[PDB]
Order: sequence, then structure tokens, then C-alpha cells
Amino acid sequence: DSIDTPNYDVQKHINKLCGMLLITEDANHKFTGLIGMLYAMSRLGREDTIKILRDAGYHVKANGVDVTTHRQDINGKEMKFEVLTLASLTTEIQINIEIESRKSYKKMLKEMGEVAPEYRHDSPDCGMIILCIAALVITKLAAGDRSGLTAVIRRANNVLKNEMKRYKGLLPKDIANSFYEVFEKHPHFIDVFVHFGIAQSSTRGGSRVEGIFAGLFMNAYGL
Ligand SMILES: O=C(O)c1cc(C(=O)O)n(Cc2ccc(Cl)cc2Cl)n1
Repeated sequence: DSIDTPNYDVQKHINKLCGMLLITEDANHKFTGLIGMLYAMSRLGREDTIKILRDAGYHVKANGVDVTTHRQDINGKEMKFEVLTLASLTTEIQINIEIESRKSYKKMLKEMGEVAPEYRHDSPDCGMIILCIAALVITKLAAGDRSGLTAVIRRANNVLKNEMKRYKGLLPKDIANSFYEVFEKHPHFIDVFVHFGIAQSSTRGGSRVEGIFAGLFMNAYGL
């Protein structure tokens, strides 16, 4: 009955996984709530994550998260994939996210030639774009609402219009549903998210998305 506790070392990998979903046309966001939450934990670090859970009364069986190279056959030819050792997310699911993302990337090349940095799966702000949706869901959880989904989509289409222009897979309805699902199924993620947001919103300036997140997070307490 383990909880994966990713450390700072797999932060870049989790951001890239977020970015792979963000470039996927009609992406399956079933795992985005979990992946976003894994990104938040990698930003907090393993030590602070275990501290948060233990202090909150949750008894945690910590699973170490490392990057492994998994060799698997796709269309007759053997391919190498970098995956995370996660008890909550199978090797198969991770590899299929990379496969679907690579199909959307080839379609992009065919449409516009080589892709600008801000349109790629490895843009440094992908994890934070996902956590912006989490910040909107947390507000609706706070306000007492349950059928707050309609307002999440509507607020998201306004606040994240530049990012939605950059990413075909930024689908607020599906992503909000995935976070609602993870916060109700795993309430310990609410404590992790709140500690992440308090710590993030301390870091002054930086990136446009980091600023959008800090603003969205600050709102959950009256703004
Ligand atoms: O020249 C590049 O940087 C490059 C090449 C490719 C590709 O061939 O899919 N891609 C996309 C890509 C690479 C790696 C992974 Cl893990 C996922 C995706 Cl979508 N980027």
C-alpha cells in the first residue's frame, strides 16, 4: 500500500511527461491528476513530502523513484524508453504516453517544420501549466461546491488562453476531472498540493506560468 515519493532528481523527467500529454491531440488525461501531483512532490522533494504526510497523520510506505531504460517492441522493432519506477503508474502507461506524444509531434513537424521551444513537450513550464488546473480545482473544493466543473473550464479558457494556443492537449475539462478524481480518491494529495503552493508562491518572479500559478493559488484564500 505504497505512496511514490519522487525526489528533485526526477523533476525534469516528470515535467517532460506533463509536456508529452500537453502536445498530444485529444490526449487521454486519466493519469494527469496523478502526474501533476508527482511533479508537485518532485518540486517539494522526497524529504519534505514524507514530512508533510507523516505530520498530517498519514502513515506512508515510501517508494523510491528512479529513471530506468525499458526496452520494448513497437511495430516489429525494439525501442528504448526512459521510464520512472512508480507503483502508481505502470511502465506500459508511461510508454504509451510517449508513443501518442511522438505521433502528435510528427504531425506538428509536417504542419509547421521544426517546433519552437515553447511548443515542445520539454518546455520548462509544462508541469506548472498542469498545476494551474489543480489550483482552479482546489478553489472549487474550498468554496464548498461539487458541480464546479462548468466554472473550472470557463475560468481556465480565459486565464490559460496563451498556454492553450501553445498546447493542443491542454483540455481544461479532462484535466479538471482528473484532479477532482485524484483529490477525492487520494485526499493526502490535497495536503501535498497546499504545501507545494505555499512554498512556490514565495519564489518571486521567474516565468509567466509560475506567476499565473501564484496568482491562482493566492485566490484560494480570498482575492
Ligand atoms: O529533435 C528532437 O528534439 C525531437 C525528436 C523527436 C521525435 O523524433 O519524436 N522529438 C519528440 C520527442 C522526443 C522524445 C520524447 Cl521522450 C518524446 C517526444 Cl514527443 N523531439
